[PDB]
Amino acid sequence: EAANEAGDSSQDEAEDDVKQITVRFSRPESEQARQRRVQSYEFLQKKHAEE
Amino acid sequence: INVEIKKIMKANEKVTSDADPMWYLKYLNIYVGLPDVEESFNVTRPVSP
Amino acid sequence: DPVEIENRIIELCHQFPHGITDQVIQNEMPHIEAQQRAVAINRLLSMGQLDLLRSNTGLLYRIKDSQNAGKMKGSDNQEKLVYQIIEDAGNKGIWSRDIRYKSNLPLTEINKILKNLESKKLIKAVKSVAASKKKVYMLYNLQPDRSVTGGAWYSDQDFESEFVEVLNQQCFKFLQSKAETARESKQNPMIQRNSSFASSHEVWKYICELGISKVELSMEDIETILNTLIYDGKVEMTIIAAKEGTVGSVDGHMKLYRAVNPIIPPTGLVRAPCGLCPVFDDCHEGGEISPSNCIYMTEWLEF
Ligand code: SF4
Repeated sequence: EAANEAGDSSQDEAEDDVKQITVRFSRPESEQARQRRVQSYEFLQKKHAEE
Repeated sequence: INVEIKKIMKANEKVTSDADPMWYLKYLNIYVGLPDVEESFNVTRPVSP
Repeated sequence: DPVEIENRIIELCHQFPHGITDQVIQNEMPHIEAQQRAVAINRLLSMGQLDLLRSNTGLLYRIKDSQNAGKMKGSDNQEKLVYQIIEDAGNKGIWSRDIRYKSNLPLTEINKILKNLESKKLIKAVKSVAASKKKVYMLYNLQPDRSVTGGAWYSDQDFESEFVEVLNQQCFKFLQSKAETARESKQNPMIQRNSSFASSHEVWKYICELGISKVELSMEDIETILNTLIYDGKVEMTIIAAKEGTVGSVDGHMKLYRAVNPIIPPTGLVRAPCGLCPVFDDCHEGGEISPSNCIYMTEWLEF
């Protein structure tokens, strides 16, 4: 679907979509939010996949 | 007053604020004591029902 | 030894502050396979000493800004972990409240960081003219954007109503004189209309020659002034097709302004006190507000 959206036109001009530097703050996460992240399913799945 | 109060105090034994870390208020042990009356100036006194 | 690879990559980044591609690293160190270089770059990014950029030429690895230091008292960690979004904001600036909320730090720590950064000339605090609530912090090297601060009309966070009024009056007088000259020429209707027309560049150069104020007024400023005049119902603008000329502002288009008289004189409703009455809704035959004992009509008939 993404490829179709891109090929909506026959010839696609060179897009000036340079990746601006969107480096986000490594904000200090609250202990509650950190525990929520640790208890999240994605974190457990990634930890299992690390092996 | 002898068991459940201690468990409730232990559940909230530590309370701290997000700003200015390394600051905390830790509860150690809670007591109820005997019935008293605050009539006297800054002094307690046994009072009957 | 991957430590030597990381050290060499850091040295190469030091040599090129703008960043280095994988081809440069391969040319500088050809005896190392691509997998080892990839692992080294992954470790460098994990430990937080490199940043990745996606340019039209590919990927660039740049050393993180650590040499540029304004707040060395304490730890450079918070220094850079504030300067990061300070730079990200850049021209548009950012209020102290937003910096605090993005840093998740108390007010005292961020205040200290900002003061120490201002001490060594890394950030400048300018008053937000749009909403004068707090001072936004920007990079000292970047030019302040006109929208968030500054402007030809705003002077010290104060709108100059007198300045815009004088500009409008002078532009209207110039356009009226031009239209009068065009009408008096009476050479040909088309020539008359073309002469009564005034291009934005012409009126801009005229205002510049007048020199009412010291601040430099760009062409778009005079264009906005003429648009405001049009909104006043006193002038008319037309977009003609012209490829290139002394203006060269818009591609193939030129805006010509001319003083035009109103459509109709004041109507009859406004000539009666009833049409300009602010308590017209409460009008009633028998009551406190009655046309018989009206003060507006009384003063209007007495005058
Ligand atoms: S107060 Fe008199 S003049 Fe004013 S709107 Fe009423 S009737 Fe008309």
